[PDB]
Amino acid sequence: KNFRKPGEKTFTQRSRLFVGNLPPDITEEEMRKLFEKYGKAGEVFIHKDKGFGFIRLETRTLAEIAKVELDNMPLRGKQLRVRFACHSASLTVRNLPQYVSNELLEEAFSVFGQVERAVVIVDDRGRPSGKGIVEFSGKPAARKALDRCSEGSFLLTTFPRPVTVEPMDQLDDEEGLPEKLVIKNQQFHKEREQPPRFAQPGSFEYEYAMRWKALIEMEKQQQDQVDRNIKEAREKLEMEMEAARHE
Amino acid sequence: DLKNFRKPGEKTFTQRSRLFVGNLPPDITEEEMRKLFEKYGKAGEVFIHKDKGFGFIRLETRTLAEIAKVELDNMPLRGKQLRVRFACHSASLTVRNLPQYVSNELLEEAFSVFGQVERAVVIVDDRGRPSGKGIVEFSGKPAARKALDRCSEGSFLLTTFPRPVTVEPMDQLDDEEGLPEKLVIKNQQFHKEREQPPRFAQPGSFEYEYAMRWKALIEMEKQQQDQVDRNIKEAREKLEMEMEAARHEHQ
Ligand SMILES: *CC(=O)N1CCN(S(=O)(=O)c2ccc(OC)cc2)[C@@H](C(=O)NCc2ccc(OC)cc2)C1
Repeated sequence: KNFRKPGEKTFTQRSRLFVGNLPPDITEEEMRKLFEKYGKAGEVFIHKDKGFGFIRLETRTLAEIAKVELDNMPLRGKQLRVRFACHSASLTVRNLPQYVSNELLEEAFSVFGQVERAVVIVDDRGRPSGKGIVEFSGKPAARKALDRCSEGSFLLTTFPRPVTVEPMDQLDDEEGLPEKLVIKNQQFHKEREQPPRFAQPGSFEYEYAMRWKALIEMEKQQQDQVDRNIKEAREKLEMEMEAARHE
Repeated sequence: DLKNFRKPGEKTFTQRSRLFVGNLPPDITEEEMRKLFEKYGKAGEVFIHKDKGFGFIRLETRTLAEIAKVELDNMPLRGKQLRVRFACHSASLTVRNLPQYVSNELLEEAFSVFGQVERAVVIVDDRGRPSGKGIVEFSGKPAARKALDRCSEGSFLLTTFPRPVTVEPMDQLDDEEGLPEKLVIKNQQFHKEREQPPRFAQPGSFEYEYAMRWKALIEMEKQQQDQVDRNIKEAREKLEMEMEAARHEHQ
């Protein structure tokens, strides 16, 4: 309803919807009139024959609503499939230095291409975790930044520690895996014979649960000591970095 | 276009559609609270600290609360700029090592044993396949304390596979609002750190040498961590094949 989150750019990849199971033909415009109620729409693409297309709505909010309202809707004789398109150009930035803001991160990565958003991630106290996100409008810009940031040392502040840039690992902690989408085969039925429950001493489960809990503890040991060598090696190198810059 | 649009799988009046309001004038009233937020539909519990100058109000959907939050933030009221925000969830848990064929519903049924579950989701990757991690948010922190304690002392099994889930406090990260420039104290130290714009270290320069050492250190970390990850993977898949054999040696 005119709603734009402060900072949000419009018609970014994050408000772009995939539309699947379309009926044969469907003019571009028809596609548009389905999404009429959900605001203006930029790019529209329908595929010749394979019955899918993309629509780019204005704000992410507008697209969420349109997503859950139109997902599965029948038209002629088939269920629409409507999901947020996979982002083609989102990057994880690691080891951000201190005094970096969303806007600095954006400015820095602007030299690689047009930036849809950049966010310095903060924990529940508001302190930056050291990771960021950078989403470009096009795959070419993220390829530039990926490549140039591995070959060279990209420095955001005077602190001589370069950020590490890798592709963003896109996880969905919102829709998840509805019971409707679980593969229901023989293994499914085997998993589901018993309901959730606590393993009881003397059962065959209990013996293996304890072995697993022990293994998880053997992983805590190993991993807690790597963390050891790692927090040491970094602190060593960061002192020398800070001392060096004393000039 | 309807107000009560609810993301599928979303209950009403959860912690996730509760907004906090700070910087209130001393003569704020509950009726004023509800009036500020009418428009954003039905309102549930409304609390107002009698004098710490904050309060909070349960809206019905996360969607309405996101619109209220943008519209009401920094609104002046009788001399004060209102600060409107989401709080971090008080009862939000991470579940590790999900067995296969687990759904959001199963995950929620399972954890509803410990208290009222607001939301449960099996995290799915970008090709739709379960990551093995999950989220469970309870309506109140004492439910999540119970789940933590009981899943730690005992072995909680969601299916027939004899692998208990690990349950720990979820690490709430904000990858949406982030760290906006306006929040940053722009003093002497800020400006010294910003002296050099973003740039690539050029060879023959005091940064260049140290950036390289860091890149080497990153590489060394990665290699070390890959050695652990592979050892872990081999050991997990050995015990997991034993578990599977043992579950067939029942069926
Ligand atoms: C807003 C938020 O998510 N918080 C508030 C602070 N806590 S905490 O880590 O300070 C903490 C408070 C209470 C507590 O036990 C009752 C344990 C820790 C946060 C947090 O992570 N809360 C989730 C949580 C943590 C532990 C337990 O049981 C021991 C339950 C729930 C972050």
